[PDB]
Amino acid sequence: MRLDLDFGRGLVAHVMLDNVSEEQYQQISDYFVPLVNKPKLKSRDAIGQAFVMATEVCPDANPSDLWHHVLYRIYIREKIGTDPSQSWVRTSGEAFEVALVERYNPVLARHGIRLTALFKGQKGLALTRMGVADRVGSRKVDVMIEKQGGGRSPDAEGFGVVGGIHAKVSLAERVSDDIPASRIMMGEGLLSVLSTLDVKSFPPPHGDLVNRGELGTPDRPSDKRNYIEGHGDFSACFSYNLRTSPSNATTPSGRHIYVSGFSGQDDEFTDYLVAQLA
Amino acid sequence: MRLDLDFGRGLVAHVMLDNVSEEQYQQISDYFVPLVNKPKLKSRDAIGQAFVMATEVCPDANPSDLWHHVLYRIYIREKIGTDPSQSWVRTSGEAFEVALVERYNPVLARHGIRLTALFKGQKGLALTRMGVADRVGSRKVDVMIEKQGGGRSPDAEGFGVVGGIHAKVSLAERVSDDIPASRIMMGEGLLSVLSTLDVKSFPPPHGDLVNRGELGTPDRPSDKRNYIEGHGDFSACFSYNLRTSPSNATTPSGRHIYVSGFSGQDDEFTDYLVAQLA
DNA sequence: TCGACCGGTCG
DNA sequence: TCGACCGGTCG
Repeated sequence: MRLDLDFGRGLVAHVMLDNVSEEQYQQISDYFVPLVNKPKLKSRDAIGQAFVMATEVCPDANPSDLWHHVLYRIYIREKIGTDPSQSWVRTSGEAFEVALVERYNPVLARHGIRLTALFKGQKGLALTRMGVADRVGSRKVDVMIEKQGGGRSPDAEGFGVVGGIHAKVSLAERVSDDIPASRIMMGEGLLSVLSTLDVKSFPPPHGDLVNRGELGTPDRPSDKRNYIEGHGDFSACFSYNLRTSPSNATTPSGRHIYVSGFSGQDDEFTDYLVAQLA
Repeated sequence: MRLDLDFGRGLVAHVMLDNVSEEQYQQISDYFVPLVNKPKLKSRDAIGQAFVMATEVCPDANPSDLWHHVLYRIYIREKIGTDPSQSWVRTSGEAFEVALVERYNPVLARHGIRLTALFKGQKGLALTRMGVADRVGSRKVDVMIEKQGGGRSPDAEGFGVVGGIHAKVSLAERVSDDIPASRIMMGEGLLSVLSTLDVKSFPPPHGDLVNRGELGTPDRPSDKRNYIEGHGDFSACFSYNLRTSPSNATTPSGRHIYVSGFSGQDDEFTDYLVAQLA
């Protein structure tokens, strides 16, 4: 569909939403809008739940576009009683973690693998079990990966730590922060995964609102892409922006950027975890 | 004076702005407002120069409060044709660099010391002369420090690099971005100074707008104070928030947080550079 | 250009 | 809690 946007009159623009019909957009909006200001529903849950829903409604759409052009722009328009943009910052980062855990845990459960979002209070013990407590940048690990009957420092249910996920909606941040603790974890035989929506579009005046992300190409890498393909500073990177350029069949480091949708069951991400941990 | 802050939509809040009169406030406003949208004037220069002006008009006022409760607020109200908050993000960081250089270079010149803000196009050579180019994270340094007849790789006038400043209006967890660069610099025998306005106030409904900063106290440290006093991640820290608690006489790392006003001639910062570089 | 600045939020 | 998320901007 053609999505029409108003940025504060008379600045108006439009952008194409591939594989999203008007009715499908309406469907997603009808689900999401009531949740945005629902009392006692954390917006990380509202957004996370709506993203899982939206990618099921539009399994052929660019998931990053659903996040950026649909959920983001609707949230900004609809959020009440608090600054929409800064609310979005605070709630959407954790929302992505929520969506990851919700989307993947039922598929991973069959394999004894479990993701846990390290919200306030969960991180310290997790980082300790990961062997990177009080290491600079370790706080950038957002989701713990555990496997029953394996891993470091198993809990009472037998789940031990086998990796961590650095979850980032977008990549403007200093990702070099992440590297030392990531390398330490990789050295311990733990998975260190960068999971991202790779969101970035440039708005009017002179931007065309196409959500191309920030990872460049193998032929012309951004510094971020160099971290993965060149330096090998993560075990793998998964981007849910269909416009993200995937790695070549081979990379200098052997580490790859993988690109995928967010709908369905077993995907490149689940099969990656399962194969790594089997 | 009592400041009246327009939070929009008929919402008003108040905060006390010590050692600023209504008349001094108007003087600052009269200088700064016409600069906010002035053609051909970068806002980093508008804000930077207005800060130097404001601290000279109100030398007993809390510099951090002048930045946060006056310049920020006026900028947000007055900026035309572009999102005020995001414009402020993009321009105010560089503005603090501008202000540091403007305020300190006259006094430092008497001792053959010179600051230079590392704006676009300048960083590559500066890092090379520092001996830290192409190291992971080393780009996160803002203002270089040079000494005539000292330092490394002297320029045409004999000024060699002796260190750098990590300049931050506010710390949040963004100061963690500076830690790997800082450790690398100190490892190469360079001065690595954290200079900050230590801005943080909690606006209603989240607090009382008092700009207490994010460094806690020696008895009750924030994680940021631990970076400095515990881990020794910087050569020294200089805060221009009069509410920042200075370090005790001794710290575990031997590194200290110093606190001062901004306007003046010689101060703890210049004394520090002169002593370190003599 | 397009990399990287900051702060209200809310848990 | 007091930590720390993200994106329009602009040089």
